[PDB]
Amino acid sequence: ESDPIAIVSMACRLPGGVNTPQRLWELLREGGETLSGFPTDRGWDLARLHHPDPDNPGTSYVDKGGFLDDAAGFDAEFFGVSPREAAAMDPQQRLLLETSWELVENAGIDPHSLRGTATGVFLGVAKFGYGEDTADVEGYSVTGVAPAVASGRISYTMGLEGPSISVDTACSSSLVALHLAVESLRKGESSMAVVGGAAVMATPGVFVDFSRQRALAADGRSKAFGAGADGFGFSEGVTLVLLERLSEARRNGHEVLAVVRGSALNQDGASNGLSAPSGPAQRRVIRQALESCGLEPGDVDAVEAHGTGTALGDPIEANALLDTYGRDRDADRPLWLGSVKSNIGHTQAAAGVTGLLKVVLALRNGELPATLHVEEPTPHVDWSSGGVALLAGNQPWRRGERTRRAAVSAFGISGTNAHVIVEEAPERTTAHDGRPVPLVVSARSTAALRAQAAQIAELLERPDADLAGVGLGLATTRARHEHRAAVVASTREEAVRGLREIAAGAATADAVVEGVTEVDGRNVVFLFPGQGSQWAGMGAELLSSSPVFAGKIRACDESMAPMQDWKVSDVLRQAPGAPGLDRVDVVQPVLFAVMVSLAELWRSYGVEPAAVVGHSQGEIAAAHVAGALTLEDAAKLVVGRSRLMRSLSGEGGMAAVALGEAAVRERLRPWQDRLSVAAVNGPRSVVVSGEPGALRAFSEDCAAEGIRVRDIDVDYASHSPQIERVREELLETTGDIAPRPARVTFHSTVESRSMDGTELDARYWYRNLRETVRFADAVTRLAESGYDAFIEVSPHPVVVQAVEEAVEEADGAEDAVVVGSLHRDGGDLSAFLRSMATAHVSGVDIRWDVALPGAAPFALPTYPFQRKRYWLQ
Amino acid sequence: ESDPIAIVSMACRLPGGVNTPQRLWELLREGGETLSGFPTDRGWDLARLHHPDPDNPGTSYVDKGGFLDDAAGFDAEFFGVSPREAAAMDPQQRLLLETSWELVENAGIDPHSLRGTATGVFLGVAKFGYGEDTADVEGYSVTGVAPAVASGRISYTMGLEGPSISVDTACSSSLVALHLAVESLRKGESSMAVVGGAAVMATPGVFVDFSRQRALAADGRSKAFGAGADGFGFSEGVTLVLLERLSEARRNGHEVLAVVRGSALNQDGASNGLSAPSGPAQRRVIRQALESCGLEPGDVDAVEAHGTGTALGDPIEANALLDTYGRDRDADRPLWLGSVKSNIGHTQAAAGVTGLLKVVLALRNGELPATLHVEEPTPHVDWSSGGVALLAGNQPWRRGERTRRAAVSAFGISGTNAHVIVEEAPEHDGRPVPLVVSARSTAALRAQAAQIAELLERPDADLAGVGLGLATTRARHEHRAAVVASTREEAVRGLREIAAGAATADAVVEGVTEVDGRNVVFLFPGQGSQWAGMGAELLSSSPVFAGKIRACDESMAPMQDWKVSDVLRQAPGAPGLDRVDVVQPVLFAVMVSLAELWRSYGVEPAAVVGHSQGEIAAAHVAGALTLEDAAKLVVGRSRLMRSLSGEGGMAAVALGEAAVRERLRPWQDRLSVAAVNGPRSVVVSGEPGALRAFSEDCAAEGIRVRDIDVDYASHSPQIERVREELLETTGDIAPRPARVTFHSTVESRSMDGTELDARYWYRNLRETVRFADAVTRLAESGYDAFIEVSPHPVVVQAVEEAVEEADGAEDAVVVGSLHRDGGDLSAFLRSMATAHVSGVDIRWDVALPGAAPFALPTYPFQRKRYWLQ
Ligand SMILES: [Cl-]
Ligand SMILES: [Cl-]
Repeated sequence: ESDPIAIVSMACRLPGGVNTPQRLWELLREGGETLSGFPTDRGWDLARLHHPDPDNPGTSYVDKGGFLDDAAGFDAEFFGVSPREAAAMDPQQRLLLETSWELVENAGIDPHSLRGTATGVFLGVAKFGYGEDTADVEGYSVTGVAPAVASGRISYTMGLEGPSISVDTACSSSLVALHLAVESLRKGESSMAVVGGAAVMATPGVFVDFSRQRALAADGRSKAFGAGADGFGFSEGVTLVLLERLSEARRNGHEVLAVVRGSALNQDGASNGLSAPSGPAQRRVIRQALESCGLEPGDVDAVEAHGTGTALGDPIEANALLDTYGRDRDADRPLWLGSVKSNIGHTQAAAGVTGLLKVVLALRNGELPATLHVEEPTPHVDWSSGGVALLAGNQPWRRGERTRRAAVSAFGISGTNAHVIVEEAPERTTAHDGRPVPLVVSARSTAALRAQAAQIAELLERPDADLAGVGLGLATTRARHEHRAAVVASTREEAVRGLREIAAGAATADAVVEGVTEVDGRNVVFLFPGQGSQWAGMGAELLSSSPVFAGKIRACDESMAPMQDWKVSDVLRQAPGAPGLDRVDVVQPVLFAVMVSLAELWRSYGVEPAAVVGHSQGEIAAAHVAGALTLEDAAKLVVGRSRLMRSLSGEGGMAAVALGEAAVRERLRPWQDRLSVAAVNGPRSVVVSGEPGALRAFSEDCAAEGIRVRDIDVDYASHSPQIERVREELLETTGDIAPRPARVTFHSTVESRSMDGTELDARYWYRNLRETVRFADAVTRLAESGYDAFIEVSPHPVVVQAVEEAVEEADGAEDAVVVGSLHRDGGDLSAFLRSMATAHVSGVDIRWDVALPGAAPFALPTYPFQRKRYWLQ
Repeated sequence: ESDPIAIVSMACRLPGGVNTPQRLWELLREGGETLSGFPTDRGWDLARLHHPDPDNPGTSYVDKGGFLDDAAGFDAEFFGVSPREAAAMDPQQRLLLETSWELVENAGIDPHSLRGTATGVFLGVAKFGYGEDTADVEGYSVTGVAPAVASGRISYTMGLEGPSISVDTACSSSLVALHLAVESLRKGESSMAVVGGAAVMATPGVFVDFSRQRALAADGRSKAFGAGADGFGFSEGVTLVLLERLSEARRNGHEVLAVVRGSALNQDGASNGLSAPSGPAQRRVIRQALESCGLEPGDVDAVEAHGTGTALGDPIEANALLDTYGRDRDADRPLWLGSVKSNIGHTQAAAGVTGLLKVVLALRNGELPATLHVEEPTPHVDWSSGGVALLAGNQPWRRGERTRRAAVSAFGISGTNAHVIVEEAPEHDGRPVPLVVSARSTAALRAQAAQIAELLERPDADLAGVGLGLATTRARHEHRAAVVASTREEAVRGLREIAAGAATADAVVEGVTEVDGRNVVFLFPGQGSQWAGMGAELLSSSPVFAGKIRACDESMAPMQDWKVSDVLRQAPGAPGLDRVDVVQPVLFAVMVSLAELWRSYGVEPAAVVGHSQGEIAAAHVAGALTLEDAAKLVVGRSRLMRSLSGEGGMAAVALGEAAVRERLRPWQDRLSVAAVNGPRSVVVSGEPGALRAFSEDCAAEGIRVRDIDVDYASHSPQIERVREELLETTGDIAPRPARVTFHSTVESRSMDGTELDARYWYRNLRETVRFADAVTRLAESGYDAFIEVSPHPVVVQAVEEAVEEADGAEDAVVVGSLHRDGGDLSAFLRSMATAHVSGVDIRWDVALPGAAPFALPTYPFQRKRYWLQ
């Protein structure tokens, strides 16, 4: 067995529009062909290129061949490559960047997740003369055509760290690569491998050279094992497979298309010419392939041959099959023989791995396609004698009792031979609907995002299969790029409706969020506001749709039970008998629970705060979330404090003033029954606190002068001298709370610095209660020191504006996110998912798979490349 | 750790005439350089090519580089290449053909012994634009530049049958190549592997290219880890090593130069820029090397750096070292660091294996050579405190205490990296010496002789060593020559003589053969070849000979008084060669012993043939008769001819048979025609009166009849008179199926051993020896080499004559074995030489017991210019 290697993904660019393994299966299955005239768009002097006489120098006797449809197109911004470098790059490299991205995308892996891993690269490639003719301080022009860079550049671009090797063994290049990668894998030197070949003809060089030799079919058809075998027909290809040991695919959960069971390489040495095949040599590689995995010939159902259609090489190839595979035999199980080159020509370095594509595609589509141009088999072989049988039609090849196996052989003109044995993979709607599902798309440009939304738009309306799978597939399975957009939708018509809006550049729409970011992650600050953000709705829908949130609400009710007789879930529910949100000593606990429970919900989706900050009593919640306070000590505090506030009802009062701290401070000098400056929240937002009669007189006092003062709905003057008289009951009710080390940076709005959780004494909480809360300064200092994403953890965003203000004016922060979490006519799961989208799109990562337990990833289309023509004269 | 891969051999073409590993060592020892002007034989437009401002399109600001001496020169006939295919071959491919040839020869292997073997070939190569505008029904101009054909062509021409892979990883291609080879060896997919790389710049392209980026050292000196590091300095090289697993190299007796302990490959990944080096990546590749072979950093003594002499790459490289090998280190045994490129430049695809060559030569010579251009080490590194110490001067590095280990690192511009750990290897005559030389042309034989004569003057020399190595270590080609010498002075005389292009001393023989193998006939003549002293020096010498002689002496012991041993040494009062009853048994015993000598040396007859009594040694040699039975016969019929003396005579007539018969009718007392030996060679036998008359009628028509020194008349009618006792005396013989074909000259047909009855032996004695038309018949059924196994050659020209009048051989060879005053082993060797030199193969090692093979020079290629214009 030993640890057998899986084919985990595939990708191609082949002649005729075949830019997808699916499109190649459709070609094989309709039994079609992709020959076409020489390309009109590569600069070739087509008038002078053609001449019927082989011996005529400098010309080709064939004007048919297999060519890629737009070999010059390339998305260069996508690959961080400039217009000039692109121009200088061989198409072989450009198509490999595209193909290898497709290939990983195809295997259901976010490409970015291979960054830094021992992923390796093994390629067949050679120069065709793209460099040559027309004469770079960056040396784009040596690096753009070097075969060694074709490997390298895939690694550099994708961040891979395994071996990257380019191999030239001619028309076996890609099977040799496969063989090297298995070993690399077999021995742990590579964890996955990208394996293949590229061949894109820059010049008609190969046509002219081989016309000299009379080596080309006149038709341009590669008639494998047919009576007309005429010569080669050359084609272009860029084909790739992704390999991983079977054990490792399972453990990561990657779908396995097939299994490389074994393979062999050899050389046929002293043949009848450097040029010519060797039948003994072929018999030998075949036999050594079978033995290297423990198989006997009988175990193999089909061979996808080298089959070039060369008058001399087909008989040699077939007889060698007849001498190995054909020896034993049920006269009712012959070895099925065909070749891709009949469909799509000879793709040179991409030849052998293209052999694989067909094989793996036959495996998974349960049948063997026909080979073409075989109305009559070549007369130089005994066919109906011995057991090798051309695939004149397509045959069933279905999962049954008998294991399915088939082999690929490839044999270059330098004489190095490969033969790989492929085996079917071992054998293989888990709940869904109702419920919100986030759809996030991204792309490296505006045009790409619009396209990316539109192809997902059209996927979802294919009623086939649906909502959360596309959701999960989008989240765990595509890279997250700079341009992001997100739809929260619970119904597929809803979703396409909003992807369309995105595709259409028509921006807005309610549950549709768009954004742009250059960080792929940030330093997150959770901000816990004071009272003011409460609504009678608050946590209801959440309690019934979210186990994590009801989790904490339930824990809080548990911690608070000895301190009161009403319970938060009951107030959140508005049950008959619910205390109502009028009395501070109900509000402040309820809010603590809510704020603290949301913080929890955020952490569910992997958002961990690097710091917290809190406004007034909000610091208690902040403090519990950094973990400086157990839930019981937090509750003790929040309840002790507010029960007192409720005793002080009528004794004092508070107001917001549309003015700066200093102006307010000159204004308050005639008083002391009202040295407020309770709170400073921004330049035009300052709270003032003290005896009613000095407040009324001071506030009225600037209705003259037209300075805005709004009164805050509160029955007491906190952060003022009118607080001094509850100090003892407080330090009493609440001493020997036991504060601990903070897991998270706690920046205090009272002390105006980071505070070890150990300093969060009962005396500190008194100070909180007693002193001006320095809210704008806190936020400002945090933005000065690098923090990037400011998230208000409340029922309604009361401090967002204040945050946008403090960030705005602070050195270097025109790249920062401020977000709330719930609003008044919009608390509930999808509202919250909307906040997270809003945070996501400006750079904060969320683990969306939490919103989708049970869901299974839908296979998605690949990146929407935004191509431009690159090509030199 | 257990059975890693031995490097058993080394080969190179580097700049400055550096065409031999030891010349490479000469260079590292003297701390020399190979910088030179741009070559004037490659068709570059030198006048326009060079210009000091980097910005200027089309040009280089550098005018110096490392280049080969004869990049265009190739011996195409040697490799079976047509002068057309050759002009069209990338120099990279031609040099790879030559250096791979040398590599195997450097190993002490006959490169023909690898034909049909699983030897694999793993090379770094890339296209430099050889054909790209000169401007061919054979495909020579396509196959001639294909990177894949540079490996494939090695396998095609040497009959090698393992994987042959071309690999382009840029600057690390060779080390990648190495890694892949080691894997294929470790898993038994190849038995041996040729590994290395090739780089030959056909066009100034790289120079124009890396000028435009100011990447080139102004100077062109690759100042690795130097203060004044300036950029690359490019060079050409072709460099190979021969790998194989320790255990195989021990089985075949291949000398192990060093050991590839451990090895790893990785990638920069997403670093600072596609062609930029990554420190983190260098750290990880080092640590994977160490961890995959069970070593720890402190177990390594030296590092052969990628050391390109770039201002930006060296500190990165050195800090990686300083971060893995130095970190912990003893103050006292720090890591020695140097780079071959200080010496010879960046040789590109070949850079890695060339570093590797450096490392091994350093292993063989017990020292680490100095790195150059380090008067002041770069200050961007911190040599100050700890582990890394630049090889400012040569350092001793000898076998002994700790195992010696060094690493070679290599880092391509494509970001693929390589770190490989190399460890040290584990723990006369007075007599004649045969020296065989061979080559593919006569010019080349003269050169090979020439170069071996030079070898043999070096005080030291060792005749038998050079002999042992010429014989067991080199292909045997078409043109062949041989000297049989007992001293150095005389060997040199002989070779010099072959190299002079004319003339023979007896000790020297030349030949041209198109076979490397013959179908041998052993011929066993009769009375005539006897000479006093015959066996002697050979008894005292050659025990194979003495043993059979002794074996004959037992056999004959119940049958006579005298020892055959005694007759050769001429013992006081020993029988003497004047009477048949001695002469016959002695010749039986000598011929039979000589036949065991030839077989000693691996010459096994495919048929034997006999003249009259020589059919008895024939029949024993073939296995039809035991030694006892054959002795009964030889003694049996010798004894009846002493009792027939003076009764008859015998005489050669120089006339054809038919006409001899036409003259024999009036005397049927000579049903002579005793023997027919050729067209003017017939033997007559009978009553002495009758013979006198016939002779006197002969003389008198001017027909020459001489008389034979014999007193009896075998094959005559007089013999009917003794048939009696012959059968009584000679029955009880048990013929026995023979291993080897017995072509009878009595009956003229291959015979079947078991027909060799007493009654057949009587016919032998009575009927006429049809010797000519026996040999002609053998010659026509495709037998090819005729060895007269006798002590003087008595049928050789009769056999020559018979062979020329037979369709088939323009080309047979006929040699004898000894001569009258050339008995002795060195006479016998020059006899085998003569036969060898025409295609009979000989196990010559047999002549040099206990010798030790001596390193030789490689094939002296006869090169012509090939270049496209
Ligand atoms: Cl066979
Ligand atoms: Cl590290």
